[PDB]
Amino acid sequence: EDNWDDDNVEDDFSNQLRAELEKHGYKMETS
Amino acid sequence: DLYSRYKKLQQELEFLEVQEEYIKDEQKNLKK
Amino acid sequence: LRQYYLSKIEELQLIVNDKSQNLRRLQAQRNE
Amino acid sequence: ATGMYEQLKGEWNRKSPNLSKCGEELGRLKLVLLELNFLPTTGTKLTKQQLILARDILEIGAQWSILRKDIPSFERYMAQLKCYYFDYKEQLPESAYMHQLLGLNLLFLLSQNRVAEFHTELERLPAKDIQTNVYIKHPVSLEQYLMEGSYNKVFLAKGNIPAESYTFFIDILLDTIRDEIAGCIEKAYEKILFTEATRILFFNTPKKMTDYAKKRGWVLGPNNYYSFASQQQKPEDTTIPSTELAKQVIEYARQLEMIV
Amino acid sequence: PPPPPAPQDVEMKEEAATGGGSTGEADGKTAAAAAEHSQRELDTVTLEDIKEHVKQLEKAVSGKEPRFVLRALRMLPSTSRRLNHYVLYKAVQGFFTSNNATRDFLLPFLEEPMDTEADLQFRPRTGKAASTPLLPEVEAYLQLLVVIFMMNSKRYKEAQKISDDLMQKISTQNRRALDLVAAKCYYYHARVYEFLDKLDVVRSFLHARLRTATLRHDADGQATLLNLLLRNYLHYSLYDQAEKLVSKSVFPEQANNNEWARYLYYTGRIKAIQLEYSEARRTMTNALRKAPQHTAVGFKQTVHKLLIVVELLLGEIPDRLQFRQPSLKRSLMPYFLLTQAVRTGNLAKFNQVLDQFGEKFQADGTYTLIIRLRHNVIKTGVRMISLSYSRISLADIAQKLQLDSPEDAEFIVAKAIRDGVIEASINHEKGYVQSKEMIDIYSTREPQLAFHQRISFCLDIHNMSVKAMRFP
Amino acid sequence: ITSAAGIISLLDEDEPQLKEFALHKLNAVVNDFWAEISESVDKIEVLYEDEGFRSRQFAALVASKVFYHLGAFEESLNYALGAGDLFNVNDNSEYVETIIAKCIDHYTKQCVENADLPEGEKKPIDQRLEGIVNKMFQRCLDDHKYKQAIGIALETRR
Repeated sequence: EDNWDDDNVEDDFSNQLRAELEKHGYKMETS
Repeated sequence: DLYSRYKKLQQELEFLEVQEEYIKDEQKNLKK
Repeated sequence: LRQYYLSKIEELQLIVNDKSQNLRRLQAQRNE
Repeated sequence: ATGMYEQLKGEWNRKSPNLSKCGEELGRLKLVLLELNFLPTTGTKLTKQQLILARDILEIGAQWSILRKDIPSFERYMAQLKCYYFDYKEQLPESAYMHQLLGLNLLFLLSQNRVAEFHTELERLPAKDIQTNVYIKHPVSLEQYLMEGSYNKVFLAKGNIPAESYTFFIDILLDTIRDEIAGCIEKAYEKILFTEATRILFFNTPKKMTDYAKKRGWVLGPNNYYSFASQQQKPEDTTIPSTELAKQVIEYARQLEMIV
Repeated sequence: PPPPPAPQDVEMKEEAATGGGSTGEADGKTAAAAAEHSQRELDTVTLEDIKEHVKQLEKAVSGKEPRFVLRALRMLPSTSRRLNHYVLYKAVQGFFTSNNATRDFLLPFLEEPMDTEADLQFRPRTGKAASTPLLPEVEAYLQLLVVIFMMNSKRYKEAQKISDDLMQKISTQNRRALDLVAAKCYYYHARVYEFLDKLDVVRSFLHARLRTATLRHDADGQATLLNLLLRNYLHYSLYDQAEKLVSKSVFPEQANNNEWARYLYYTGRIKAIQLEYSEARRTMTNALRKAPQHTAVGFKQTVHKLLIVVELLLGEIPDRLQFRQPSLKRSLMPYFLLTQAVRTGNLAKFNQVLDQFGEKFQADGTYTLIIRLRHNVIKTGVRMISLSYSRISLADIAQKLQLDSPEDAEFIVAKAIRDGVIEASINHEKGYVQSKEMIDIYSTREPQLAFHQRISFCLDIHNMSVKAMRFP
Repeated sequence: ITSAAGIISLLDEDEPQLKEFALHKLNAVVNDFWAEISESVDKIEVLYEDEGFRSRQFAALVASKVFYHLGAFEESLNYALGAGDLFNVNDNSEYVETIIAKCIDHYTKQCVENADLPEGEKKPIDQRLEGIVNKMFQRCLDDHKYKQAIGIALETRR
């Protein structure tokens, strides 16, 4: 299984990205 | 003797079919 | 010419051998 | 070198499309085909160099044939050129007059709506064609552009050909591209207007306006493109193979019931 | 002294029993087209390649050759005298000296089962005797100043097939083994003709033996001759692929489930090189799963390296290394590096990957991926969009595929429908590309068509199984 | 070995002197390929169709060359005496070896179908076929073994 079995995703950018969007312009001025 | 070799081979070929036809009748009726 | 008359009985002998091999299975089933 | 062996080229120096030399060109063809051999071409390297010379003058004959607007004779002659360019004993030196004319053969293969013969044809040069073949970059990259949306750039590159013109396959390429576009979209779209297919298929309003106004269905010209709609009805019954189904199911019982 | 004698026993007894039982089966029954000892030849695909390679210079195998090439066997007393001579021709190795038949005593030994008043009624013993000189010679893998000796022994084997064509061919069907012999010899022989130039004489006699069959007999020989033709036809694959597809050679049928796999592989590459990808993928997947008996046998490393190449040419994206093996994970590393780029849209990184490992891609025999692959660099993306959005607009696809011009962004759609990637239709009143759904797969007579083939094949398996049965 | 269609294009170039070129190189294109002419069968049929072709008989040979592998037997069955000529002239060859057995079995089955209906027309023996049958009957008589000829004449029931 090594460390992640198989598949997954290698975008290397999705790390609480919704929280970054909420931080992006203060959630787009809280839309 | 090659003519006798041909016709005896042709004889047994069409005669092996009557054995293979008669047995399939007998094996079918022996179930009943 | 003559070797045609050989090869024809070669094919007929192959058919005869195959059918004689096939018949013994049915003979065994009939015997059982 | 049996009897002919003429002086380089008979008539090539001044303007090429003349019918005077062709018959003796035909005679030269006779004087290459009954001499020693032409198909196996095993030994006698002087006859192989004579075959190279006949290949070059047959390339000029292909030039002459397309200059007199002759497709079947030209495709026969090129086919023989492709037959001659490979030998059973590959020893023949490469003449320099193929690196602007083999791409014309590739352009003809593209323009005869043949893509399978294109890709199975692309095995002659293993890795040569990338560095050299600068005029021949256009027929091989035209396949790359065809599988892209560079169609407007294709019509802009219709006149950017570097070395020599040989404009005939470029116009046949134009004809086949417009034919493939016109016959390729008639069932996914529904309607077209004056602006919805002029710059999309034809040009930016070209003289061929009337030519596309009389080509096929969906005629255009009075401020909108109307007439000759194309759709489907799709009728069905689907219970017609039921008798066929009966055959199938009886056969099943057939396999279940003959004694093994 | 411990290494000699046990090979001297097992590698005397396996082929003594094989020759005796093969002759006894081929003469006692006339129905020995597929004998038991046929599987023994299957063992010879795997035995002698790891059994012995050189003649075992510690007096073990060099004495096997002059005994097994001294065969007279006129009748039962001559065969019994051969059984008596077996003890001396056995002990001559372990006691005094095995004779040095050092890579040369194969040519005058053709007449050795003709010397000392020999009669040849069993042709397969001569076929196995002509198969034996490749055991210390072409199975030693030297290919150094020695080629002419295997070519001479192969001409002697061809003379044995002429003997099978002219001298007492009265329904022996020995070619059904000999063609298998003409498998194995003409494998490494092919390697010999791989070392030198084009095998034109081999082409001519391969065609001649290909049409020598069928009308004479047809069982697992014509398939082997077809494949041995087609591999080096595909070596200089210039225009002969049209010949191979118009070669009516779908005949093969039974091929012990191994030769049929590589035949499917070969015709899959032929059909893959000619832009027909959807038909190529199914036969590639069929050939991959046909004989996966052992892991990474070389064939798997190549069919797996062609498979998702043609699948990425189609557009579907699988990951490559999902069968991590001793020779799959590290052998498909630039393969995985290339298949990571198609999911993304970066062309510069893909070009850097191709330029970094173009030598290995040329080593794989896959020169012409790139000449089409850039088309799929847009095409896969739009199919993903056509999988994600049921009704996409005309302007959003410009920034969803970074295709710059909106007319350029809306032109790949005008090809992907026509060859067939997505059911969707476009209308020029809204500029909206929209697809439908299929529900009628179970509602119509779609499952019955597949079910009839499945039922027919499954029920016919029972008939073929019962047709070979009890032999009291 | 890739001439194929390119040489057949010159082989059917429309000129009578090129038809002389065709009959010159037509015996020179005798090869074991009956593929790559399978896409050009009608082309060689043109060389059989021309009554103004002087070497039509030799064209019969290449017209029998295209079908000797692509599974077909009935075309070479037809092209034995109606086209025929110099193919059946040849004495010993493996190329004609299956052809003569095919013609012998065709002749004996046609003789069976003719002799089984003695009254009226019985689809009689065609004028152009039997020419090879009596030829190799006399060849069998010339082979010094006068023991198989009675058997061959017994199988073909006449």
